[PDB]
Amino acid sequence: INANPGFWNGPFRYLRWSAHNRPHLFFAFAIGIAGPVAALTLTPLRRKYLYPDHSPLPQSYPLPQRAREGLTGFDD
Amino acid sequence: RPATWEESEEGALSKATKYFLLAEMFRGLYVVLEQFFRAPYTIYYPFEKGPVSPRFR
Amino acid sequence: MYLTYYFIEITIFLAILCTIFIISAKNPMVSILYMIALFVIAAMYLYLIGLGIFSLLYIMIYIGAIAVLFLFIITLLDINSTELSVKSNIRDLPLVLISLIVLTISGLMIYSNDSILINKLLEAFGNDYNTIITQDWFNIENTTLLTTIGNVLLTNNAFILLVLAIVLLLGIIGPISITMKHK
Amino acid sequence: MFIGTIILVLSFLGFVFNRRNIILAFICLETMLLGINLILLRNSVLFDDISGSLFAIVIIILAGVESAIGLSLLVSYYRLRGVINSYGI
Amino acid sequence: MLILAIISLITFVSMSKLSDNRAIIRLINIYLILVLVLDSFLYLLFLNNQTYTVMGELLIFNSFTFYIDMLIYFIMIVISSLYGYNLYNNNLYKTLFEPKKELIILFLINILGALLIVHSNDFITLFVAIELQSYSIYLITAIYNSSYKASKASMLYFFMGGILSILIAYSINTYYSVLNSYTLHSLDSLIINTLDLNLILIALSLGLLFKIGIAPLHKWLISIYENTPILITIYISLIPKISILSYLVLSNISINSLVISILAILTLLVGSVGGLLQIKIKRLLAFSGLTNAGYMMLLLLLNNNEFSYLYYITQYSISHLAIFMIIIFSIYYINYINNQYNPIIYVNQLKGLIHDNAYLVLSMAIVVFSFIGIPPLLGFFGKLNILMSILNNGYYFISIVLIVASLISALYYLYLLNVSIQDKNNILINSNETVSSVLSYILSSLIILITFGFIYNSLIIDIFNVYFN
Amino acid sequence: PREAAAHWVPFEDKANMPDNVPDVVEVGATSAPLLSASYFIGAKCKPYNDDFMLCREESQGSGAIDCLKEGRRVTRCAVSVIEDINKSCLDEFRLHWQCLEQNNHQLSGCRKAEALLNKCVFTKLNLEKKIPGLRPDEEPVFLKKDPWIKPAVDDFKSVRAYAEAKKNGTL
Amino acid sequence: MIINIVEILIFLVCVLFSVAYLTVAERKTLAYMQRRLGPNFVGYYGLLQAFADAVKLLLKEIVIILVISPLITLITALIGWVVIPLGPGITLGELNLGILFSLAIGSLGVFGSLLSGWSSNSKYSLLGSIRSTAQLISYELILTSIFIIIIMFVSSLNITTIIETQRVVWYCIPLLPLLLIFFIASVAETARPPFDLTESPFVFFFLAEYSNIILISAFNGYLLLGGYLSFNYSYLFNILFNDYSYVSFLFEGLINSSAYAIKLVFLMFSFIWVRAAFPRFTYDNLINFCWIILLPLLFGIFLIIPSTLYIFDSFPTL
Amino acid sequence: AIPFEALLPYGIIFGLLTAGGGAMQVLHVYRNGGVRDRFAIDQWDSQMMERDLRLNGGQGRKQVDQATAPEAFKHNHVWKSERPLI
Amino acid sequence: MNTFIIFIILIPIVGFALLAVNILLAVYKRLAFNAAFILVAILFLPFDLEISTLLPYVMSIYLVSNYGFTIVLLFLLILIIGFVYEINTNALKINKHNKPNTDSLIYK
Ligand SMILES: CCCCC/C=C\C/C=C\CCCCCCCC(=O)O[C@H](COC(=O)CCCCCCCCCCCCCCC)COP(=O)([O-])OCC[N+](C)(C)C
Ligand SMILES: CCCCCCCCCCCCCCCCCC(=O)OC[C@H](COP(=O)(O)OCCN)OC(=O)CCCCCCCCCCCCCCCCC
Repeated sequence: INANPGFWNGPFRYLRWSAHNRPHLFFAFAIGIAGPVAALTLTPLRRKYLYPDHSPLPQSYPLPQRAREGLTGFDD
Repeated sequence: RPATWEESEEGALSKATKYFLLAEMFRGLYVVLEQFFRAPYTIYYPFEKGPVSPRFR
Repeated sequence: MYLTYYFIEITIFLAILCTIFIISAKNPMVSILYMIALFVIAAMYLYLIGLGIFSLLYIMIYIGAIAVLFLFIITLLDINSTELSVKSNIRDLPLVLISLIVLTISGLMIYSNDSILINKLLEAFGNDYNTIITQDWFNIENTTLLTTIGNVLLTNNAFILLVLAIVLLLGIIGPISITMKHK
Repeated sequence: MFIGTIILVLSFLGFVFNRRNIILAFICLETMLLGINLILLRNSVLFDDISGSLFAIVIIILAGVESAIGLSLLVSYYRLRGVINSYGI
Repeated sequence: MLILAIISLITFVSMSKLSDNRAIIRLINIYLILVLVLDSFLYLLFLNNQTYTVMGELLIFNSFTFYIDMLIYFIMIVISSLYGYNLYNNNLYKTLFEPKKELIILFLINILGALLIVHSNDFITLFVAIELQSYSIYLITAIYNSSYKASKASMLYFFMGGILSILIAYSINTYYSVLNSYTLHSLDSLIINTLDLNLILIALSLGLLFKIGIAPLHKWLISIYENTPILITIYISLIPKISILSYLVLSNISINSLVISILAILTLLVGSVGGLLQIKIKRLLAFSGLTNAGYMMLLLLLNNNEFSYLYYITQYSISHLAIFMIIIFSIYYINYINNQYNPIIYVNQLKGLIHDNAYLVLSMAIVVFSFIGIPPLLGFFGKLNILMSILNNGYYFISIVLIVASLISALYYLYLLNVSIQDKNNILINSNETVSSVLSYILSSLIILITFGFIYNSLIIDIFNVYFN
Repeated sequence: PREAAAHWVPFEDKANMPDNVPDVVEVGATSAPLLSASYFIGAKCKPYNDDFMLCREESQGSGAIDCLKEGRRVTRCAVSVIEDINKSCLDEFRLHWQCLEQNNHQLSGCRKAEALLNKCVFTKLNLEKKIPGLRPDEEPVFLKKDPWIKPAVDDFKSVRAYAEAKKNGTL
Repeated sequence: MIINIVEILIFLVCVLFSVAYLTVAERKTLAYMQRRLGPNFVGYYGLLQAFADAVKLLLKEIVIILVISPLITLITALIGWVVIPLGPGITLGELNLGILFSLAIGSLGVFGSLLSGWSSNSKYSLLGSIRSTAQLISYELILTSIFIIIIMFVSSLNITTIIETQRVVWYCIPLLPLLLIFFIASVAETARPPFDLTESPFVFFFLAEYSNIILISAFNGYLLLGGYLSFNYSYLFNILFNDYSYVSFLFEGLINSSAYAIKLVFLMFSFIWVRAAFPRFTYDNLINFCWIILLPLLFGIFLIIPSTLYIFDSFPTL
Repeated sequence: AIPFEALLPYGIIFGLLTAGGGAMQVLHVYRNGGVRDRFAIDQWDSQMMERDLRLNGGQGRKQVDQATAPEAFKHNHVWKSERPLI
Repeated sequence: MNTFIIFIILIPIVGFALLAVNILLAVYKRLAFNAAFILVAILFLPFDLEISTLLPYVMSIYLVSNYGFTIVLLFLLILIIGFVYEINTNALKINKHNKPNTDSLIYK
């Protein structure tokens, strides 16, 4: 029979145990931990080495901050 | 003694590939699909009688 | 074409009728069956007003989960119930005939800002005036309603979604706090 | 505001004036929350904002978790007893 | 750092066994102690009643709220130091007062729900936080499932809290209908003149107030308090009261309110005359909860009630807490024990307690004189500082009925002493086992605060002056 | 800014522009032509459109009544661009918006008549497509070769015209 | 007017036919799986089986509520047919929130299982109806959660928007485990026998069963596999046709509906093919399979998708 | 080898859906006058399609093109009234 | 009169017709349960209802870039600990008495 050794009685041996005997909780928790841990370590490597971020889209009509120089043309 | 998890010849990843991808389910699916493509055993009763012996009663 | 005009006041009358069939029924399942009728009359009103998204959220969770929940409870449980007899419920009638008047009129009082107490009520009914709908061409992408809810729950009110996590957490812990009998 | 006030007042008096079973209390409580929603969502439409709809999408959730909690409370009440009484708890 | 506790302990309690529950509660107790010790330097943030609005016009952090925020952790240490610690090491005392597996989770979820009201600015934080704490009371009540009274009590509390939650949501929706904003400072003292808001703001008040025991609807709460076990009820009598009363007192939405003044008078009447002919101890004790929670709608009528409120709340919380812990001590000496969940039920049962030990009756005498406002005690200056604000702002009949209510109430406070100093006929000569050390040191400390808080009264007034003005 | 009702009832008003606002030459182009000519009326009439939205900004609430002068001039110059593109490249303009009237008016589906129209207008009418806000080392999307998103059916007349423009060498 | 009533006539009549020919297709293919002739034939005369037993099924005995649940089960099974598109932009009613509708009707489909157990009640039969209900809702969870993780790449509740997004690559080939678990959740909504403890007016449950079979086949076909998409076919047309004409729109609508129907027909054959090969579940195994093992994987796939969209720019724009 | 009687039902189901979808695309192209449908319609696009109906005259999406507007285009502009929504 | 609405008017007519032909052609004429059965449906609701809290994010995923991401991640990560509560506590598993408790035979 295969019993619980404990996470505290050897970590790496426990992960090796849980990979065999409970793969529905190893390969489910290990596929969901590979997301927020890879988001903190693989993003600046991309922004430096693959391609930087995109330019943001406009959301409304882009108003400038000028003071209306007087236009000439299309009077009548 | 029944061998533990650590006296097993295959890896946990190799075992999990059989665990999640249903390795022997597709095998038994394939067997019934093999039976789909062969010529059936069925006979017409009112126009054919099955094989009989002379000593039949 | 003005057959298609009274559609809101119709569903109002149907909701009145449907609650009369909630609180006057023989079986305990007949009441929840008129209740899912009430949810779908509501969802028709919510589509009617201009909110197509909500009506389908009401179908998803109100004739969705909590319906099935109540139908389920009434199945696998026995519940004694009497009928709406006159000998046990006519004694409540002169209180109901007061509280109907008072609670409806007072629930129609606070939409007004005068200080007369008769001009307050008469602004609830004195609204037969047709709002004028102009076209402004300022919006460029189809940020519909659900996009803006997902923008406000996630940036401006992220804490309400994040306390909400604790509430749904509690809705998971609670039934396991009660109905388990560990060991 | 008529349909919301009517569901609220009539559901409220359906809560108050029962003596026959326990589930009519639960379902009248649930239709009161519906009646509050019917007033809030139209004030969202007529004022042109989502923030009444923000409180709507929050109170949907709180009505849900309310039902989950309260029906586990009922199964607590039923486990120890035999049959939920007609007159009430 | 509540949620840093809750998220951690819920995984910790999920895996621990049923025997480990005591030591789990001991861990959480020491954790709350060190959150109060190592992190209580955040008083420096305010120095002149400086208020912060955090999470974007959603929470409101000022110093009134910091004091309530500190008070709730302190009383939770005293409550959790009860479930952690054995009273005696006997067979009876193990089968009595057993903590359930999920109880320590629901306490801290309730404290999250109670703190997010006193810190609350928006109505949606108000509504989500009254819901979080109302669920937690639904489940702290019902967690002793194998009790007939506790299950009936949780089912009653469910529907009454549900009606008052829909009444609050109706008031919130209605204020939204007359004004676009949800925050209370969209009022900013120009609305209220030019706008009939009195009916909305009272219905918002009365929605929370009826959840607490405002006296036309006092009958259901007394029944729930008498029906729960004697340790659920010290928590579920303290927490929702102080949490929403410091909400309604921080945000003065009902000034000069005539409905609030009537119901304040009706509370002071029916509490002090309801507790008169009552034979059960949790009853007597809950109407002492009712009159004292009706020296609260009074300050809620006022403007600028932050000396009277805060002083009276920490007075009341210490006094409350101490007298429940006194009768939890008193159950060893009584002759008859019924009803495993609720071991002492009648105030007739704690007779002759002075002949058993005298110092527990010395403790009981100082707390019961602190409830009735006896002047060298800390409970006196609470009523003194209510009356320096009631009369300050024009409530003269309120003051006379306050006095008459205090006098009628003292008649059933002193019944506890009339019972407890009498001849018993069966005196104790030698107890073999003694009560737990820390759990009696907590009551000794809570006494010496009550009897010697007038020492530090003057320091508190000067500190107060700096930090709220 | 609002989506219509339960029962909305349409109405018009047989009336006139009263006294002091002169008559104007309004755009009589449907969705396909002005979606086709959008970049070119955005390229010529940039400061007039800018000036109109600025004037609408500065008169807060005055708004509609204030800049009648000036939404008069964005219409005139947009009508000027589309008359010029008519008389310039009516055939290839027409090819582009007969393409773009299928495919949900998705711009994605009609690169082929587009590039032909852009050569024609950049030659005769010397206006150019730009996607602004686009920092360098980012290719504009209507220039790239082998895009991921290709249409369902390349329409026939632009296949033929693009092949003949290849053969003539004008492209 | 006439323009749209002829249109809904053609669609209703085609779907009503196809659901009836499935009841023949299942008998035939399970016959040849086990080397029997099964039903005699399948032709135009071939409906007269399913017609004839659909007639005779209305001749047995039954022993106001009993009226309503077969009715609402069949109309819930029949209203979900609008929202599937059969070609580009071809819907019987066009609505921007089609997945929200499809999802709400997968939510409405549970009620007949409740109200069927009330009729001719016993204690044990009522308990069995409870078990069928709870497995139905339990797999409805994972159904809805994968609908979310499909429309994470779309960020739109419109369905033709999904398939036009899908033009570059089908969603089935990156998210292949998702196809596998959807196929089993799809034979879980229905009572197909790997998943059929709780089976082992009747004409409405009989019709609505197969209507749900072919309709959840449709729900697979548009969001996981290509809906009406087979290949690009831009080059073949420029050789065949010269210009847009009603023949050309006919030929393209024909090949689009062929590419949709081949998805639906192969998936529908695979339902009957997974029927034959496997025995059925203990109900404890059913609930255990749904919650303890498959759904933690579902949270994991749910966390790994936005993080993958996060690592690159790659957020989808509405 | 392959059974034909097993594959004729699925052939009929396939052919039914095929002929259905072909008829559907022809009906949509006949309603719109030779152009394909708009599957995803913005608020912007809905206002624009209403303006096109107002411009071309009566017909749905005729998609006419002109250097200016007609004089009737200035006067035919509509506002939508809307009931009280009680 | 669009083509969406005849369908959802016309189907209840089809059901009523298939029902009236059945009324024309037919022949006519508490036990205790386990806690797992009640708990599946009671606990189903807080897992169906986070899904609809997840529905507004999936539509607006582009706008809340880099920030609504982390809010949703934290929301889900608060939900996973209540999930691991119920799977640590063996909540859905139903048990029986088939074991003989495997006690060794002790003599004298
Ligand atoms: C070494 C620790 C060992 C473990 C002990 C664990 C817990 C101990 C908890 C409480 C002990 C009592 C401390 C009271 C602090 C009051 C602060 C304050 O008067 O509040 C004032 C305002 O109050 C008010 O409006 C009125 C409150 C009225 C109180 C009425 C009862 C008082 C009478 C007895 C209390 C004083 C007894 C002193 C005993 C030596 C605000 O000032 P503040 O917020 O900056 O003060 C906190 C600064 N801090 C965090 C560094 C300490
Ligand atoms: C990339 C990193 C990670 C690598 C791993 C890959 C993970 C991604 C893959 C995810 C897809 C998961 C698919 C579903 C998982 C099924 C889990 C399973 O099969 O076993 C668990 C369960 C029994 O639980 P347990 O107690 O542990 O049993 C031990 C017996 N070995 O078993 C059961 O209870 C039932 C087992 C059968 C399930 C029902 C079968 C349905 C039949 C359909 C089969 C497919 C048919 C396809 C048809 C078309 C084929 C052309």
